[PDB]
Amino acid sequence: WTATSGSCKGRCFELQEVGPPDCRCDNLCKSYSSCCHDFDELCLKTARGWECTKDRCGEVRNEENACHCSEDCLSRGDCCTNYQVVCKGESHWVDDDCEEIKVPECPAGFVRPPLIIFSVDGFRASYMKKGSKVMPNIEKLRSCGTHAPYMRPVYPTKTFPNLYTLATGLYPESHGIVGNSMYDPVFDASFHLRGREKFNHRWWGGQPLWITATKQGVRAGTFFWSVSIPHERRILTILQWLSLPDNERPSVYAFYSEQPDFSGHKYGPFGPEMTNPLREIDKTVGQLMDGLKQLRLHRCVNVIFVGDHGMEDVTCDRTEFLSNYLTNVDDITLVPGTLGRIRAKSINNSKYDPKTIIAALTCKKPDQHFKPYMKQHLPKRLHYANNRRIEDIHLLVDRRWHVARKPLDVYKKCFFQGDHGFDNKVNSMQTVFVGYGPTFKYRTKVPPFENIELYNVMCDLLGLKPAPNNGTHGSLNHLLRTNTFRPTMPDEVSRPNYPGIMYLQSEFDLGCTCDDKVENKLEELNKRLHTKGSTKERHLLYGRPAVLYRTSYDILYHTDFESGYSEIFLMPLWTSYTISKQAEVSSIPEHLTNCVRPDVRVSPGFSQNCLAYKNDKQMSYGFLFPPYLSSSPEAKYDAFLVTNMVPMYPAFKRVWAYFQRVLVKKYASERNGVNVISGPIFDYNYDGLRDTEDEIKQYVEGSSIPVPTHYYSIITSCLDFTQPADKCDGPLSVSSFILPHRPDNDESCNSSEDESKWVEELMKMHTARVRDIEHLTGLDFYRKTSRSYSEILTLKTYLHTYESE
Ligand SMILES: *[C@@H]1O[C@H](CO)[C@@H](O[C@@H]2O[C@H](CO)[C@@H](O[C@@H]3O[C@H](CO[C@H]4O[C@H](CO)[C@@H](O)[C@H](O[C@H]5O[C@H](CO)[C@@H](O)[C@H](O)[C@@H]5O[C@H]5O[C@H](CO)[C@@H](O)[C@H](O)[C@@H]5O)[C@@H]4O)[C@@H](O)[C@H](O[C@H]4O[C@H](CO)[C@@H](O)[C@H](O)[C@@H]4O[C@H]4O[C@H](CO)[C@@H](O)[C@H](O)[C@@H]4O)[C@@H]3O)[C@H](O)[C@H]2NC(C)=O)[C@H](O)[C@H]1NC(C)=O
Ligand SMILES: O=C(c1cc(OCC2CCOCC2)nc(C2CC2)c1)N1CC[C@@H]2CN(C(=O)c3ccc4[nH]nnc4c3)C[C@@H]2CC1
Ligand SMILES: [Ca+2]
Ligand SMILES: [K+]
Ligand code: NA
Ligand SMILES: [Zn+2]
Repeated sequence: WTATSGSCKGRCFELQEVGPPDCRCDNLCKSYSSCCHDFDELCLKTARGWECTKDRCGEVRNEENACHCSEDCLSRGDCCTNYQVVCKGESHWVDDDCEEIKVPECPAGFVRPPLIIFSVDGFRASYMKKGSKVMPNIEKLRSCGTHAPYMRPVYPTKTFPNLYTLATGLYPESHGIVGNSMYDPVFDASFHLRGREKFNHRWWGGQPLWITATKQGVRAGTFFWSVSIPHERRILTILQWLSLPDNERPSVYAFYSEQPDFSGHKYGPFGPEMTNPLREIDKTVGQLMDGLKQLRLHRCVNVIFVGDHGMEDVTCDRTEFLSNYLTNVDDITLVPGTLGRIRAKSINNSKYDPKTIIAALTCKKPDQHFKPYMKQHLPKRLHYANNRRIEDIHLLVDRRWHVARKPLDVYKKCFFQGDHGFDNKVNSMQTVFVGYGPTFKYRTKVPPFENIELYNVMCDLLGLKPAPNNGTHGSLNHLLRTNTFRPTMPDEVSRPNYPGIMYLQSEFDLGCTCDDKVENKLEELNKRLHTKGSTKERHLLYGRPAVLYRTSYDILYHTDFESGYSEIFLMPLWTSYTISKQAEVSSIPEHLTNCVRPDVRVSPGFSQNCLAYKNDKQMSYGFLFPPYLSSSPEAKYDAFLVTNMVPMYPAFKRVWAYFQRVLVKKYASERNGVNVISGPIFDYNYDGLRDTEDEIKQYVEGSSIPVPTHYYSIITSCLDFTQPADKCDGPLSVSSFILPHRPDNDESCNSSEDESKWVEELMKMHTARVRDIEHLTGLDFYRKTSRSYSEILTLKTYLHTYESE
């Protein structure tokens, strides 16, 4: 109930919300049907429009006007934004040369530079270049401030998941807003764009910026605007709030624009009708900046111009229909469009089988424009699994396409020419970032980065301590002139053992055999020193990884590689080796094909055994350091140590063999040497975090050898490729992956062809940040470099995307 009887007089755009049934005058009241009767008349004035004209100058205050051109307007803080331009001979902000803002130039009483976050829905990254002639204010912010060529949204590249990620620093799986549409089985409730359920606080996890600010005594301007409130009024309201007394004035403000998304959907991302909305967004930016300049705030405020996602060309005829694949199509619920989520229509139907649904959707048509996944098999870089609101069965839809259940859904719902929601690596989904202000750098371009990082930076801009989040705090320090955050490296929790020769061959009863009874003081002091770590500076370029949890592990040295061997998981946590440009690929000799050798430094009790693999009809084994890249016939024997062995399905060995035999050498050739760190990952509960031993769901049959869910590699070289990887003087270059360890290659539709036609594409799909691998393994890489820690943090967040220019 709303008793709409009270009044908005002197309460227009009030900052604290008041409790029903007392009527409301805040910027959200319309959206709750809760405004006082007089809200429109008092708060939403329009008379005379939004601009002063020559003859309105020095007029007598008429309170009915939308904005004022009277003499007192300045000190009332309610001039039209162009007032000083029309009436006092001033220039537009956009026409002034830019001048470095070395320090905040703020009115007396300002305790910190304010922050204004100007967010634009559907603003595709390439609009910065392609619409540059029609957006002169935006181009001035961009070229004078700090900008990235684009910013990576989160998956799915929808409106609510991305806006709430900007607010929280959290993946949608952690913040809970996993789509624009959702079913929560615990609540038995549904979240939709249209309607009231979305207002209930139980949907919204984490801690968004406005709450972080409030709890720490920073005042927040109410972030959200009822859709009917026009843009000009939002700007004037912000400017008016900025005129409040010190004790009442907020420090952080939000403006949201529905454009260009709204038009992008109707006309496609580059439709000729898209010029106008871009012009209009720019004009609004101009009004803000002119408004700030009038208040002498234009060298005081930090302004963020940020998009939630881009926009792709998508039409009704590019729809796949599940009714073309599925016989039981009425027994499923589909969340449709640019992604697919499938569950059973009814939980009482015990004949619903996800396994058979997946198989029926897998590689069925030569040009199929979606791929089905169990959510835990999605590329780990999407971080899209650990939420009860994310259905077990997911469809990754090709860019430019839609998925629907039945054709009736598409014509009883071509209207639209643009959409978004695809894989967040897709170029058309990239969006924008521009920071302008005393705290951002001057005329600086920064590399692309992910939107999950910005919450930390907005917290830094306001002197707040961020709630725990998925950003890597410090990885965006290179955006900022000051207020940087100086993190320390995490402390190593477990130190390694350095075992020597402690066991005799005959103590091993592993069912392993090797043709190695093949016989000198020159090459014997030599093998001793290699086992003591004489070549360790060659293969361990950035120090050993730190183990950040309690465990028992050993460092093992070899001529060609170094490993940290886990006595608990019976395999390395990591294996590190360097392959120079000059290195040679060799094959495994025939006498060594099934050779597995006991490691005399590690107890039988802490070793794998060959018998488990013989018994396990599903499971085979591979090696972390590839025998193909051994430096010499004698060094090759080290690669067959039982301590370099890891469990691998035969289907995954195809993937692994090609990577190790062909790709490593190829990268060394292209990058002038590479350092490689490889290892297993165990993520049975798909939370993106290292499993403890009691979480492991699968072992090699009859043994305690745990089966990894994934294998990672981190491939580092010199950013200046004219220097070799092992003698690099400056910044580094990295690419990494987290390959799912699967008993089949159903994911790759062309897997019956030669590995040369499908493996690299699979790896590219499962590209990863080093930081993703840190979460998954409890390890911390690049501990010993000459580089600044902030720069290392930036490198650890890098994602090699494999999209063109
Ligand atoms: C991205 O960053 C985020 C933030 O840093 C990371 O997520 C954190 O990871 C922590 C480790 O998994 C996790 O810690 C757990 O928290 C439990 C209490 O948590 C509540 O309080 C916080 C603080 O206010 C709150 O934010 C949480 O909010 C979640 O839950 C509500 C729903 O109730 C949602 O609205 C909200 O969106 C959020 O959901 C997300 O997280 C949960 C898990 O917490 C998921 O299940 C959801 O899918 C969703 O993703 C909470 O309200 C605490 O009870 C846990 O402690 C257990 O485990 C420890 C091990 O140390 C042990 O000491 C205890 O015994 C205890 O076990 C008991 O509970 C078990 C489960 O019932 C049971 O089996 C046992 O036998 C015991 O009874 C634990 O410490 C933290 O909550 C989240 N935070 C957030 C915001 O998600 C995320 O990891 C990062 N991602 C990556 C890839 O890096
Ligand atoms: O006020 C907002 C808002 C702005 C915002 O800011 C967060 C800032 C954090 C700091 O960093 C900067 C951001 N956070 C949110 C939610 C997440 C908490 C909402 N909205 C008004 C319009 C409504 C109507 N919508 C639609 O009707 C709609 C719009 C576009 C669509 N595309 N496809 N479907 C669509 C449906 C979208 C819906 C949400 C957007
Ligand atoms: Ca886990
Ligand atoms: K086997
Ligand atoms: Na296949
Ligand atoms: Zn949209």
